Formats: sequence, C-alpha cells, structure tokens
Amino acid sequence: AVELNHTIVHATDRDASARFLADILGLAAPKPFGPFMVVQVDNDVSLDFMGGSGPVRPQHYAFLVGDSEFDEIFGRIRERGLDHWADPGHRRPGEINTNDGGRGVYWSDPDGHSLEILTRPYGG
Amino acid sequence: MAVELNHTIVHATDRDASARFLADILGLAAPKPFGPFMVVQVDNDVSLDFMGGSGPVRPQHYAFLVGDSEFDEIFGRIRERGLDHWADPGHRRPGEINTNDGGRGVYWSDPDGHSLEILTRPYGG
Ligand SMILES: [Fe+2]
Ligand SMILES: [Fe+2]
Repeated sequence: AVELNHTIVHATDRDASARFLADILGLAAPKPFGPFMVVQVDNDVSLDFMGGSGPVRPQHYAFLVGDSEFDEIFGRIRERGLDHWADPGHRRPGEINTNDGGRGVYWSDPDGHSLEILTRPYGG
Repeated sequence: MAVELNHTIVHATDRDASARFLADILGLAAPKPFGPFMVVQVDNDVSLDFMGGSGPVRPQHYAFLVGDSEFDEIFGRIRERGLDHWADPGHRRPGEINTNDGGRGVYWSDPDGHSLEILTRPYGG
C-alpha cells in the first residue's frame, strides 16, 4: 500500500514545459494546482511543474506506453523536430533501441530534462 | 490513455545508503542493483533509480500515497530514527502532521536533502 503519487519538475517556463510533455505524450491538458501545473499519467502519479527560481538541473522521466502510443509519440517528436537518441548517453542520434524485447527512444524537454518512452518494461 | 510513469533517477552521494534509507522507512522490498543504479520499487509500477556520485545534490521532491495503517508504521519509523519532520513543505511547522484533503500527511528529508512526503488522501482521486 505504497505508491509514488507525485514529484515536482522544475522548469524555466512552468506552463510551457507542462504543455510540452502532455502534448507529446498525448495526455490531457495540464491543470493548475497551487503553484504547479500538473501533468497526470495513468498509474496514479502526476508530474507537478513548478516555475524556476534558479538553474534547472536535468532529471530523467521514463514512460511505459502502448505500442500504438509509441508510434504516435514518435511521430510527434519528428513533427516538432526534436533530436532523439536510442540510448541515455545520446551517442546514437536518430535511432530507437529495441531493448528488453520492446522499443524505446530518448529525447529532451525545453530545459533539457531527459525524456524516454518504452513499450516493454525491464523485468516485467 | 496507455501512458505510465515507469522510472526516474534519484541523485545521491551514497547511492546504496540513500536507496536503503527510502525502502526501509517506506517499508518496501530491499533495493536491487541495475547497471550503475540501486532500484527501489513502489506498488504502482514505478521504480526509483538511485545513482551515486552526484556532488551537492539538487533537492527534488517525492511524495507517496500510503494506506492508513502504513502511514502509522512509516511515521513510527521516522520518529524511531529521530528524524526531523514537518507538516508543511516550507518546514515551518516541525513535529506535527498536516490533515490535507481530510487525510494525514508528513514531510521529512532524505540523506542528501530530498523532500520526502507521505499522504493518505489525494486531491481529486
Ligand atoms: Fe530511463
Ligand atoms: Fe507534495
């Protein structure tokens, strides 16, 4: 009976970064809550975007998506012209990985947060 | 929607001590090594990958929804370790809990200063 419920994502432009993630992932538009702009995903966790007082240090947020959703999100990445890579080290641009019997790709948010989607989880 | 948060990296100086600290206090299974990370798993299919070698860590915030009984057990372990704790994210109200959303909640800090929090009733859901 222990779940991760939310975490804060620091941003330069709080509203733009929240809209960016929700748009690319195909989620509902974010909602204001306290000082945050909240992006909700399906396993009962939300990402609370907060505006930046200081240097934004990039974090890593990876999402398990359906096979069809993978194609749609990948299409939006190319549609916006976002650089992307097969690997967390960004040594293989313009490729996807096929780790763990699934498919996965990495890209960056407006502040350089490392974003990643995958279709089959490690282990599970 | 078919979109879930699957994992995120938790930066630490001492990867293993930070991982053991979170799993022990939260009452989770012992962490597992995965590449350079020590992974802590929670029940809604998200894993927290702790990585070592981050100098001064930039504090992040991780809040956990727990059952009513688990709240008492996790709060009991916080008190038993003698950890400072607060009702509010601003750490202005020490040694008390909040009752946000009709529930119960408390804040504390991990070995590197990450803002940790448990709550029993979420807004909306
Ligand atoms: Fe990842
Ligand atoms: Fe919180």
